[PDB]
Amino acid sequence: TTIQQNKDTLSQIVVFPTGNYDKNEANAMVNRLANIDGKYLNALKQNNLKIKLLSGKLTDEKEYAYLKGVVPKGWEGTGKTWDDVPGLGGSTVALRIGFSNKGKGHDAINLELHATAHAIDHIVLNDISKSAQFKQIFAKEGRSLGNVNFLGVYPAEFFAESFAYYYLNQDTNSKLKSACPQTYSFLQNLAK
Amino acid sequence: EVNPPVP
Repeated sequence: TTIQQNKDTLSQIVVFPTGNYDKNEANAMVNRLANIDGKYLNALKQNNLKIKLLSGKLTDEKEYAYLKGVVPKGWEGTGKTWDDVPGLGGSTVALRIGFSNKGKGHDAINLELHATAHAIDHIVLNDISKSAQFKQIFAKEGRSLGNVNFLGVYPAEFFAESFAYYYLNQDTNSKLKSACPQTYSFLQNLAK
Repeated sequence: EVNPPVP
């Protein structure tokens, strides 16, 4: 099955932490990532993009120590810094095990899909969220998924959250189709 | 580049 293939592809991309961690939940996070279209996963593998699962704070990792005390873009006024943020995506991907669900230090529909969508946007699709095509779709529908002061202002964030809705499960996929039809069709064609 | 989740 395609999901099995995607899980095999992910076995070459996911990095598990050393020490004690929740192995069952880490597997659950991988299983949810396996719903992403294989074309994107294969491209992540080809670019040697690693999806790092973490048992501690992001900024405890050497490569993110420079973000200690830094307030993420769009997080102004939350009183939180990258030290408190459970996931990160872009040129890399890093995710705290156990914080997948909405409300676990974030309000994304799913942490690992949102973060990985950033890496797909930036690495695989050469920042398509900044393209003129997407900006026109973002201008119309970017305030239709809630969190309008964040998703409605940053097209890369609207892309990542829409991507997460599309691939998390059938319920969120349907919700995106109803709320953001042009975005839905855009993602549908993106995978062709 | 780095991007956070939804606050």
